[PDB]
Amino acid sequence: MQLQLVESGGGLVQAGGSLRLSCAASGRTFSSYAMGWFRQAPGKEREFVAVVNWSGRRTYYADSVKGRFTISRDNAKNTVYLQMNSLKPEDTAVYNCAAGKWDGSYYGAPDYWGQGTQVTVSSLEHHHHHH
Repeated sequence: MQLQLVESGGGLVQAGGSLRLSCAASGRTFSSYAMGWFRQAPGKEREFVAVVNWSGRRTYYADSVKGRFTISRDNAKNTVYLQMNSLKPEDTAVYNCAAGKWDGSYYGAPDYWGQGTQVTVSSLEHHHHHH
């Protein structure tokens, strides 16, 4: 059998806003795996955004999204969540949940990967203030 990841909770929100993401995990026991959120859309491949172990014992964050992103997961209810806070206009991308063996090598080739959840962050900070 395979590990089925179903991404959801994707939507549009303004720059400086926040959005909660979801991921329904089925197939293989994700409690035997570590899963990470990767993204792509503006000239991008699946880039390291965040990674979490099933326990929540280890959380890893990329400098682009660090301090303002957080991962969570209910192992009993088999559902993962991604708390996006203070979304910069650059974060407009489809986020794919990708699980398997985490090693150390930064060559981003996962064992399992999902469909992808399209999130948008409304650009233009707008504040001219004064000239």
